[PDB]
Amino acid sequence: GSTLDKIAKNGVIVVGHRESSVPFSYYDNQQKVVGYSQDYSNAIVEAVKKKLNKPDLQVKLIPITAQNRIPLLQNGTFDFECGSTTNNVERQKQAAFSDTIFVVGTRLLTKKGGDIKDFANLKDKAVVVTSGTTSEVLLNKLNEEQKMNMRIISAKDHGDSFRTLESGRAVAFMMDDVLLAGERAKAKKPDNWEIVGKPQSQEAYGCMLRKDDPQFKKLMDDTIAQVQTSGEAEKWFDKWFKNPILVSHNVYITADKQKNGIKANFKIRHNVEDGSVQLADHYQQNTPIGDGPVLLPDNHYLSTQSVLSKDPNEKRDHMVLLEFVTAAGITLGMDESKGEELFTGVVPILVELDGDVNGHKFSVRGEGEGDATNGKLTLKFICTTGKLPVPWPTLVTTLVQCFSRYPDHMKQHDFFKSAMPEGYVQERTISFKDDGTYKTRAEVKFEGDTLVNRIELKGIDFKEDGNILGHKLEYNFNNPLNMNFELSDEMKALFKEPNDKAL
Repeated sequence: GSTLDKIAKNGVIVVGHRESSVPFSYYDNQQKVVGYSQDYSNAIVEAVKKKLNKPDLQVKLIPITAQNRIPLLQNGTFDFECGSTTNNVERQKQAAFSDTIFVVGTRLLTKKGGDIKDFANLKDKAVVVTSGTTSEVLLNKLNEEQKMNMRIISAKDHGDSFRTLESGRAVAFMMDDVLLAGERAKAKKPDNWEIVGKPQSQEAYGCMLRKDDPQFKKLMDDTIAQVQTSGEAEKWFDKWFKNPILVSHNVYITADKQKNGIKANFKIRHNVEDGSVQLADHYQQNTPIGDGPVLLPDNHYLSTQSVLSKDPNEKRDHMVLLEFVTAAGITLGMDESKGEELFTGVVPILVELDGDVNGHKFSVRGEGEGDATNGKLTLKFICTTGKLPVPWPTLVTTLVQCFSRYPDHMKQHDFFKSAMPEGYVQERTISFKDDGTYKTRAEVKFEGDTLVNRIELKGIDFKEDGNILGHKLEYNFNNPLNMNFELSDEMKALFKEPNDKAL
Protein backbone atom coordinates (compact mmCIF):
# COMPACT_ATOMS: atom_id res chain seq x y z
CA GLY A 1 0.00 0.00 0.00
CA SER A 2 1.10 3.53 0.85
CA THR A 3 1.41 5.84 3.84
CA LEU A 4 -1.34 8.04 2.38
CA ASP A 5 -3.64 5.00 2.36
CA LYS A 6 -3.03 4.40 6.07
CA ILE A 7 -3.45 8.10 6.88
CA ALA A 8 -6.75 8.35 4.99
CA LYS A 9 -7.97 5.13 6.64
CA ASN A 10 -7.12 6.01 10.25
CA GLY A 11 -7.70 9.75 9.75
CA VAL A 12 -4.40 10.45 11.55
CA ILE A 13 -0.90 11.46 10.49
CA VAL A 14 1.81 10.66 13.04
CA VAL A 15 4.87 12.93 12.96
CA GLY A 16 8.19 11.86 14.45
CA HIS A 17 10.34 14.61 15.91
CA ARG A 18 13.66 15.02 17.66
CA GLU A 19 13.65 16.32 21.23
CA SER A 20 16.87 18.38 21.28
CA SER A 21 18.09 19.00 17.73
CA VAL A 22 18.54 22.77 17.98
CA PRO A 23 17.39 24.43 15.85
CA PHE A 24 15.91 21.75 13.57
CA SER A 25 13.48 20.02 15.95
CA TYR A 26 13.37 20.85 19.66
CA TYR A 27 11.16 21.96 22.54
CA ASP A 28 10.70 25.71 22.88
CA ASN A 29 9.79 27.72 26.00
CA GLN A 30 6.32 26.12 26.08
CA GLN A 31 7.47 22.55 25.28
CA LYS A 32 6.14 22.83 21.72
CA VAL A 33 8.01 21.04 18.94
CA VAL A 34 9.45 23.84 16.77
CA GLY A 35 12.37 24.34 14.42
CA TYR A 36 13.53 24.86 10.85
CA SER A 37 12.88 21.21 10.00
CA GLN A 38 9.59 21.28 11.90
CA ASP A 39 8.44 24.03 9.53
CA TYR A 40 8.74 21.53 6.68
CA SER A 41 6.74 19.03 8.74
CA ASN A 42 3.85 21.48 9.10
CA ALA A 43 3.85 22.21 5.37
CA ILE A 44 3.92 18.47 4.59
CA VAL A 45 1.04 17.92 7.03
CA GLU A 46 -1.01 20.60 5.27
CA ALA A 47 -0.18 19.04 1.90
CA VAL A 48 -1.44 15.65 3.11
CA LYS A 49 -4.74 17.24 4.16
CA LYS A 50 -5.14 18.71 0.66
CA LYS A 51 -4.01 15.60 -1.23
CA LEU A 52 -6.49 13.37 0.63
CA ASN A 53 -9.17 16.08 1.02
CA LYS A 54 -9.56 15.43 4.76
CA PRO A 55 -9.39 18.82 6.52
CA ASP A 56 -10.22 17.17 9.87
CA LEU A 57 -7.07 15.01 9.79
CA GLN A 58 -5.63 14.48 13.27
CA VAL A 59 -1.94 15.28 13.77
CA LYS A 60 -0.20 13.37 16.55
CA LEU A 61 3.48 13.59 17.50
CA ILE A 62 6.01 11.05 18.75
CA PRO A 63 9.52 11.76 20.10
CA ILE A 64 12.21 9.80 18.28
CA THR A 65 15.95 9.26 18.70
CA ALA A 66 18.62 7.92 16.38
CA GLN A 67 18.06 4.56 18.11
CA ASN A 68 14.37 3.98 17.33
CA ARG A 69 13.71 6.30 14.38
CA ILE A 70 14.07 3.47 11.84
CA PRO A 71 12.32 0.59 13.69
CA LEU A 72 9.38 2.80 14.67
CA LEU A 73 9.18 4.08 11.10
CA GLN A 74 9.25 0.53 9.72
CA ASN A 75 6.44 -0.92 11.87
CA GLY A 76 4.20 2.11 11.30
CA THR A 77 4.35 3.75 14.74
CA PHE A 78 4.98 7.07 12.95
CA ASP A 79 4.86 8.13 9.31
CA PHE A 80 7.72 10.59 8.76
CA GLU A 81 10.24 12.77 10.58
CA CYS A 82 11.86 16.09 9.66
CA GLY A 83 14.99 16.88 11.65
CA SER A 84 18.71 16.48 10.94
CA THR A 85 18.94 12.86 9.75
CA THR A 86 21.79 12.51 7.27
CA ASN A 87 21.08 10.95 3.87
CA ASN A 88 23.30 7.98 3.04
CA VAL A 89 23.02 4.78 1.02
CA GLU A 90 23.04 2.51 4.09
CA ARG A 91 19.90 4.11 5.53
CA GLN A 92 18.31 3.98 2.07
CA LYS A 93 18.28 0.19 2.45
CA GLN A 94 16.11 0.71 5.56
CA ALA A 95 13.97 3.73 4.61
CA ALA A 96 13.65 6.60 2.14
CA PHE A 97 14.73 10.24 2.21
CA SER A 98 12.85 13.25 0.86
CA ASP A 99 14.38 16.23 -0.91
CA THR A 100 17.35 17.58 1.03
CA ILE A 101 16.43 20.40 3.41
CA PHE A 102 19.95 21.21 4.67
CA VAL A 103 23.51 20.83 3.34
CA VAL A 104 26.54 20.98 5.64
CA GLY A 105 30.29 20.63 5.48
CA THR A 106 32.57 18.85 7.94
CA ARG A 107 34.79 21.58 9.40
CA LEU A 108 36.64 22.38 12.64
CA LEU A 109 35.75 24.42 15.71
CA THR A 110 38.75 25.93 17.49
CA LYS A 111 39.75 28.68 19.90
CA LYS A 112 40.15 32.11 18.33
CA GLY A 113 43.77 32.67 19.41
CA GLY A 114 45.29 29.32 18.47
CA ASP A 115 47.21 27.81 15.57
CA ILE A 116 44.39 25.79 13.94
CA LYS A 117 43.77 27.35 10.52
CA ASP A 118 43.18 24.19 8.44
CA PHE A 119 43.10 20.42 8.78
CA ALA A 120 46.86 20.04 8.24
CA ASN A 121 47.45 21.91 11.53
CA LEU A 122 45.99 18.98 13.49
CA LYS A 123 49.29 17.09 13.22
CA ASP A 124 50.54 15.70 16.56
CA LYS A 125 47.53 17.29 18.28
CA ALA A 126 44.47 16.04 20.15
CA VAL A 127 41.23 16.31 18.15
CA VAL A 128 37.77 15.48 19.51
CA VAL A 129 34.95 13.99 17.42
CA THR A 130 31.48 12.62 18.12
CA SER A 131 31.28 8.83 18.01
CA GLY A 132 29.37 7.28 15.13
CA THR A 133 29.45 10.33 12.86
CA THR A 134 30.96 10.54 9.39
CA SER A 135 33.51 13.01 10.80
CA GLU A 136 35.00 10.24 12.94
CA VAL A 137 35.50 8.18 9.77
CA LEU A 138 36.94 11.06 7.74
CA LEU A 139 39.19 12.23 10.59
CA ASN A 140 40.59 8.72 11.04
CA LYS A 141 41.05 8.35 7.28
CA LEU A 142 43.05 11.60 7.18
CA ASN A 143 45.07 10.52 10.22
CA GLU A 144 45.96 7.16 8.66
CA GLU A 145 46.56 8.41 5.11
CA GLN A 146 48.67 11.46 5.98
CA LYS A 147 50.35 9.90 9.07
CA MET A 148 49.24 12.85 11.18
CA ASN A 149 49.87 11.22 14.60
CA MET A 150 46.59 12.58 15.94
CA ARG A 151 45.17 11.67 19.36
CA ILE A 152 41.53 11.22 18.37
CA ILE A 153 38.94 11.49 21.16
CA SER A 154 35.48 10.07 20.43
CA ALA A 155 32.83 11.54 22.75
CA LYS A 156 29.30 10.33 23.40
CA ASP A 157 27.48 13.29 21.81
CA HIS A 158 28.09 16.81 20.52
CA GLY A 159 27.77 18.46 23.93
CA ASP A 160 30.37 16.06 25.32
CA SER A 161 32.58 16.73 22.30
CA PHE A 162 32.39 20.51 22.62
CA ARG A 163 33.03 20.47 26.37
CA THR A 164 36.14 18.44 25.54
CA LEU A 165 37.20 21.33 23.29
CA GLU A 166 35.91 24.02 25.65
CA SER A 167 37.91 22.61 28.57
CA GLY A 168 41.10 22.46 26.48
CA ARG A 169 41.34 18.65 26.45
CA ALA A 170 41.29 18.87 22.63
CA VAL A 171 42.50 21.52 20.22
CA ALA A 172 39.66 21.20 17.68
CA PHE A 173 36.20 19.66 17.29
CA MET A 174 35.40 18.23 13.85
CA MET A 175 31.73 17.88 12.89
CA ASP A 176 29.13 19.27 10.51
CA ASP A 177 29.55 23.04 10.57
CA VAL A 178 25.94 23.81 11.49
CA LEU A 179 26.24 21.51 14.51
CA LEU A 180 29.54 23.17 15.45
CA ALA A 181 27.74 26.52 15.53
CA GLY A 182 24.93 25.00 17.59
CA GLU A 183 27.43 23.85 20.20
CA ARG A 184 29.09 27.27 20.01
CA ALA A 185 25.75 29.02 20.60
CA LYS A 186 25.43 27.21 23.95
CA ALA A 187 29.03 27.89 25.01
CA LYS A 188 30.17 29.77 28.10
CA LYS A 189 31.68 32.45 25.83
CA PRO A 190 30.57 31.80 22.23
CA ASP A 191 32.82 34.67 21.10
CA ASN A 192 35.91 32.53 21.80
CA TRP A 193 35.18 29.89 19.15
CA GLU A 194 35.86 29.83 15.42
CA ILE A 195 34.88 27.56 12.52
CA VAL A 196 37.92 26.93 10.30
CA GLY A 197 39.20 24.42 7.77
CA LYS A 198 38.15 23.33 4.33
CA PRO A 199 35.21 20.90 4.27
CA GLN A 200 36.29 17.26 4.24
CA SER A 201 32.84 16.25 2.94
CA GLN A 202 29.33 17.45 2.16
CA GLU A 203 26.40 15.95 4.06
CA ALA A 204 22.71 16.19 3.20
CA TYR A 205 19.92 16.28 5.78
CA GLY A 206 16.59 14.92 4.57
CA CYS A 207 13.18 14.09 5.96
CA MET A 208 12.83 10.34 6.43
CA LEU A 209 9.88 8.15 5.44
CA ARG A 210 9.18 4.50 4.72
CA LYS A 211 10.94 2.87 1.78
CA ASP A 212 9.15 1.87 -1.44
CA ASP A 213 6.50 4.60 -1.04
CA PRO A 214 6.81 6.92 -4.06
CA GLN A 215 3.33 8.36 -3.46
CA PHE A 216 4.20 9.81 -0.05
CA LYS A 217 7.74 10.70 -1.14
CA LYS A 218 6.45 12.60 -4.19
CA LEU A 219 4.16 14.70 -1.99
CA MET A 220 7.01 15.50 0.40
CA ASP A 221 9.40 16.30 -2.46
CA ASP A 222 6.80 18.54 -4.11
CA THR A 223 6.10 20.35 -0.84
CA ILE A 224 9.79 20.79 -0.02
CA ALA A 225 10.72 21.90 -3.54
CA GLN A 226 7.99 24.55 -3.65
CA VAL A 227 8.99 25.94 -0.25
CA GLN A 228 12.63 26.23 -1.34
CA THR A 229 12.20 27.61 -4.87
CA SER A 230 9.59 30.18 -3.80
CA GLY A 231 11.93 31.63 -1.16
CA GLU A 232 9.94 30.51 1.90
CA ALA A 233 12.80 28.27 3.04
CA GLU A 234 15.27 31.17 3.22
CA LYS A 235 12.90 33.07 5.50
CA TRP A 236 12.78 30.01 7.75
CA PHE A 237 16.59 29.89 7.67
CA ASP A 238 16.96 33.51 8.81
CA LYS A 239 14.35 33.04 11.55
CA TRP A 240 16.10 30.00 13.05
CA PHE A 241 19.79 30.39 12.11
CA LYS A 242 20.35 34.18 12.09
CA ASN A 243 17.97 35.38 14.84
CA PRO A 244 17.55 34.73 18.57
CA ILE A 245 15.70 31.56 19.56
CA LEU A 246 14.29 30.45 22.91
CA VAL A 247 15.42 27.12 24.35
CA SER A 248 14.31 25.08 27.36
CA HIS A 249 16.39 24.07 30.37
CA ASN A 250 17.31 20.42 30.91
CA VAL A 251 17.25 18.78 34.35
CA TYR A 252 19.00 15.40 34.12
CA ILE A 253 17.65 12.80 36.56
CA THR A 254 19.33 9.59 37.69
CA ALA A 255 18.09 6.89 40.03
CA ASP A 256 19.39 6.51 43.60
CA LYS A 257 18.59 2.98 44.78
CA GLN A 258 20.64 3.50 47.95
CA LYS A 259 18.13 6.02 49.35
CA ASN A 260 15.15 4.72 47.30
CA GLY A 261 15.06 8.11 45.59
CA ILE A 262 16.69 10.05 42.76
CA LYS A 263 19.41 12.60 42.10
CA ALA A 264 19.43 15.60 39.78
CA ASN A 265 22.18 17.73 38.23
CA PHE A 266 21.76 20.86 36.13
CA LYS A 267 23.01 24.42 35.70
CA ILE A 268 21.05 27.68 35.60
CA ARG A 269 22.68 30.66 33.87
CA HIS A 270 21.27 33.85 35.40
CA ASN A 271 21.65 36.90 33.17
CA VAL A 272 23.41 39.87 34.77
CA GLU A 273 22.30 43.40 33.89
CA ASP A 274 25.73 44.20 32.39
CA GLY A 275 25.50 41.38 29.82
CA SER A 276 27.48 38.80 31.82
CA VAL A 277 26.11 35.55 33.28
CA GLN A 278 25.87 34.38 36.90
CA LEU A 279 26.19 30.59 36.92
CA ALA A 280 24.15 28.62 39.47
CA ASP A 281 25.12 24.96 39.96
CA HIS A 282 22.30 22.72 41.20
CA TYR A 283 22.93 19.47 43.08
CA GLN A 284 19.70 17.73 44.03
CA GLN A 285 18.51 14.59 45.81
CA ASN A 286 14.96 13.45 46.55
CA THR A 287 14.01 10.94 49.25
CA PRO A 288 10.50 9.51 49.71
CA ILE A 289 8.76 10.31 52.99
CA GLY A 290 6.48 7.28 53.14
CA ASP A 291 7.60 3.67 53.36
CA GLY A 292 5.57 2.47 50.38
CA PRO A 293 7.04 1.59 47.00
CA VAL A 294 8.13 4.38 44.67
CA LEU A 295 9.15 4.26 41.03
CA LEU A 296 12.90 4.23 40.37
CA PRO A 297 13.63 5.63 36.90
CA ASP A 298 16.15 5.09 34.17
CA ASN A 299 18.31 8.05 33.19
CA HIS A 300 16.09 10.77 31.72
CA TYR A 301 15.72 14.54 31.79
CA LEU A 302 13.01 17.17 32.20
CA SER A 303 12.64 19.91 29.59
CA THR A 304 11.64 23.00 31.59
CA GLN A 305 11.15 26.70 30.93
CA SER A 306 9.58 29.37 33.14
CA VAL A 307 8.14 32.78 32.23
CA LEU A 308 8.58 35.49 34.87
CA SER A 309 6.23 38.48 34.94
CA LYS A 310 4.68 41.04 37.28
CA ASP A 311 1.16 41.69 38.55
CA PRO A 312 0.59 45.37 37.66
CA ASN A 313 -1.86 45.76 40.58
CA GLU A 314 0.42 44.16 43.20
CA LYS A 315 2.19 46.58 45.55
CA ARG A 316 4.19 43.97 47.48
CA ASP A 317 7.37 42.28 46.30
CA HIS A 318 6.05 39.46 44.13
CA MET A 319 6.71 37.10 41.24
CA VAL A 320 4.20 35.71 38.74
CA LEU A 321 5.48 32.44 37.29
CA LEU A 322 4.28 30.28 34.40
CA GLU A 323 6.12 27.01 33.82
CA PHE A 324 5.99 24.36 31.08
CA VAL A 325 7.64 20.99 31.77
CA THR A 326 7.85 17.74 29.83
CA ALA A 327 9.84 14.58 30.43
CA ALA A 328 12.19 13.23 27.77
CA GLY A 329 15.29 11.16 27.18
CA ILE A 330 13.94 7.59 27.14
CA THR A 331 13.76 5.63 23.89
CA LEU A 332 10.24 4.45 23.08
CA GLY A 333 10.22 0.86 21.84
CA MET A 334 13.47 -0.19 23.59
CA ASP A 335 12.65 -0.01 27.30
CA GLU A 336 11.84 -2.94 29.60
CA SER A 337 1.58 4.01 40.45
CA LYS A 338 -1.19 5.11 42.81
CA GLY A 339 -0.04 8.72 43.20
CA GLU A 340 -0.27 9.17 39.43
CA GLU A 341 -4.06 9.33 39.73
CA LEU A 342 -3.78 12.28 42.13
CA PHE A 343 -2.55 14.48 39.25
CA THR A 344 -5.09 13.63 36.53
CA GLY A 345 -6.84 16.96 37.11
CA VAL A 346 -5.88 20.47 38.17
CA VAL A 347 -4.31 20.41 41.64
CA PRO A 348 -4.11 23.47 43.92
CA ILE A 349 -0.60 24.41 45.02
CA LEU A 350 0.61 26.04 48.23
CA VAL A 351 4.27 27.09 48.52
CA GLU A 352 5.81 28.38 51.76
CA LEU A 353 9.51 29.23 52.07
CA ASP A 354 11.53 30.43 55.06
CA GLY A 355 14.89 31.85 54.02
CA ASP A 356 18.09 33.05 55.70
CA VAL A 357 20.83 34.54 53.51
CA ASN A 358 23.79 36.17 55.30
CA GLY A 359 21.53 36.84 58.28
CA HIS A 360 18.86 38.53 56.13
CA LYS A 361 15.68 36.67 57.06
CA PHE A 362 12.65 36.55 54.77
CA SER A 363 9.57 34.51 53.90
CA VAL A 364 7.76 33.75 50.63
CA ARG A 365 4.24 32.40 50.10
CA GLY A 366 2.84 31.12 46.82
CA GLU A 367 -0.53 30.00 45.46
CA GLY A 368 -1.61 28.59 42.12
CA GLU A 369 -2.55 25.45 40.23
CA GLY A 370 -0.76 22.50 38.65
CA ASP A 371 -1.72 20.66 35.46
CA ALA A 372 0.43 17.54 35.15
CA THR A 373 -1.68 16.31 32.22
CA ASN A 374 -0.39 19.29 30.21
CA GLY A 375 2.79 19.82 32.26
CA LYS A 376 1.74 23.36 33.15
CA LEU A 377 2.33 25.53 36.22
CA THR A 378 0.94 28.91 37.22
CA LEU A 379 1.88 30.48 40.55
CA LYS A 380 2.06 33.90 42.19
CA PHE A 381 4.63 34.35 44.95
CA ILE A 382 4.72 37.15 47.53
CA CYS A 383 7.43 38.20 49.98
CA THR A 384 5.46 38.46 53.22
CA THR A 385 8.38 39.92 55.20
CA GLY A 386 8.63 43.08 53.09
CA LYS A 387 11.43 43.31 50.53
CA LEU A 388 13.23 40.26 49.17
CA PRO A 389 16.98 40.40 49.96
CA VAL A 390 17.85 38.16 46.98
CA PRO A 391 16.73 38.39 43.34
CA TRP A 392 13.58 36.50 42.45
CA PRO A 393 15.20 34.35 39.69
CA THR A 394 17.55 32.81 42.28
CA LEU A 395 14.55 31.27 44.09
CA VAL A 396 12.72 29.86 41.04
CA THR A 397 14.16 26.34 41.18
CA THR A 398 13.66 26.24 44.95
CA LEU A 399 10.02 27.38 44.83
CA VAL A 400 7.14 20.89 42.62
CA GLN A 401 8.46 18.61 39.87
CA CYS A 402 5.52 16.23 40.38
CA PHE A 403 3.59 18.37 37.87
CA SER A 404 5.89 17.57 34.94
CA ARG A 405 4.16 15.89 32.01
CA TYR A 406 5.54 12.37 31.70
CA PRO A 407 4.42 10.96 28.32
CA ASP A 408 2.54 7.67 28.19
CA HIS A 409 5.71 5.73 27.33
CA MET A 410 7.65 7.25 30.26
CA LYS A 411 5.07 6.95 33.06
CA GLN A 412 7.05 4.15 34.75
CA HIS A 413 9.89 6.63 35.43
CA ASP A 414 7.84 9.19 37.40
CA PHE A 415 9.30 9.03 40.90
CA PHE A 416 7.70 12.33 41.95
CA LYS A 417 4.05 11.34 41.52
CA SER A 418 4.75 7.81 42.79
CA ALA A 419 5.86 9.14 46.20
CA MET A 420 2.44 10.83 46.72
CA PRO A 421 0.44 11.49 48.80
CA GLU A 422 3.09 10.93 51.48
CA GLY A 423 5.45 12.89 49.24
CA TYR A 424 9.20 13.30 49.27
CA VAL A 425 12.00 15.44 50.71
CA GLN A 426 13.91 17.62 48.23
CA GLU A 427 17.39 18.72 49.30
CA ARG A 428 19.53 20.98 47.11
CA THR A 429 22.89 22.75 47.11
CA ILE A 430 23.04 25.76 44.78
CA SER A 431 26.61 26.99 44.25
CA PHE A 432 26.63 30.49 42.77
CA LYS A 433 29.89 30.95 40.86
CA ASP A 434 32.18 33.45 42.62
CA ASP A 435 29.53 34.06 45.29
CA GLY A 436 27.57 32.35 48.06
CA THR A 437 25.68 29.09 48.27
CA TYR A 438 22.06 28.10 48.88
CA LYS A 439 21.23 25.07 51.03
CA THR A 440 17.65 23.88 50.63
CA ARG A 441 15.52 21.27 52.38
CA ALA A 442 11.93 20.99 51.15
CA GLU A 443 9.00 18.72 51.95
CA VAL A 444 6.59 18.20 49.04
CA LYS A 445 3.41 16.33 49.95
CA PHE A 446 -0.38 16.42 49.89
CA GLU A 447 -2.17 18.29 52.68
CA GLY A 448 -5.80 17.56 51.92
CA ASP A 449 -6.46 18.25 48.25
CA THR A 450 -3.52 20.69 48.11
CA LEU A 451 0.02 20.03 46.91
CA VAL A 452 2.21 21.72 49.54
CA ASN A 453 5.90 22.64 49.20
CA ARG A 454 7.43 23.78 52.50
CA ILE A 455 11.06 24.87 52.14
CA GLU A 456 13.82 25.90 54.54
CA LEU A 457 16.62 27.81 52.79
CA LYS A 458 19.98 28.92 54.17
CA GLY A 459 22.45 31.06 52.23
CA ILE A 460 26.05 31.60 53.33
CA ASP A 461 29.21 33.33 52.11
CA PHE A 462 27.39 35.77 49.83
CA LYS A 463 28.99 39.02 48.73
CA GLU A 464 26.93 42.01 49.86
CA ASP A 465 28.10 43.70 46.64
CA GLY A 466 27.68 40.54 44.55
CA ASN A 467 25.11 39.77 41.88
CA ILE A 468 22.73 38.21 44.42
CA LEU A 469 22.79 40.42 47.52
CA GLY A 470 23.37 43.45 45.29
CA HIS A 471 20.32 42.80 43.07
CA LYS A 472 22.27 42.84 39.80
CA LEU A 473 20.32 40.00 38.13
CA GLU A 474 17.69 40.62 35.47
CA TYR A 475 14.04 39.63 35.94
CA ASN A 476 13.95 36.75 33.47
CA PHE A 477 14.74 33.04 33.34
CA ASN A 478 15.90 32.30 29.78
CA ASN A 479 19.09 32.61 27.74
CA PRO A 480 18.24 33.40 24.10
CA LEU A 481 20.47 31.55 21.65
CA ASN A 482 21.69 32.76 18.26
CA MET A 483 23.30 30.34 15.82
CA ASN A 484 24.84 33.18 13.76
CA PHE A 485 25.05 30.78 10.81
CA GLU A 486 25.06 32.32 7.34
CA LEU A 487 23.30 30.86 4.31
CA SER A 488 26.01 29.03 2.38
CA ASP A 489 26.37 28.95 -1.40
CA GLU A 490 25.47 25.25 -1.29
CA MET A 491 22.20 26.06 0.49
CA LYS A 492 21.43 28.77 -2.08
CA ALA A 493 22.14 26.35 -4.93
CA LEU A 494 20.04 23.67 -3.21
CA PHE A 495 17.07 26.03 -2.89
CA LYS A 496 17.38 26.87 -6.59
CA GLU A 497 17.52 23.18 -7.57
CA PRO A 498 15.97 20.89 -4.94
CA ASN A 499 17.14 17.27 -4.97
CA ASP A 500 17.30 14.19 -2.75
CA LYS A 501 20.84 12.98 -3.46
CA ALA A 502 23.12 11.72 -0.72
CA LEU A 503 26.46 13.52 -0.46
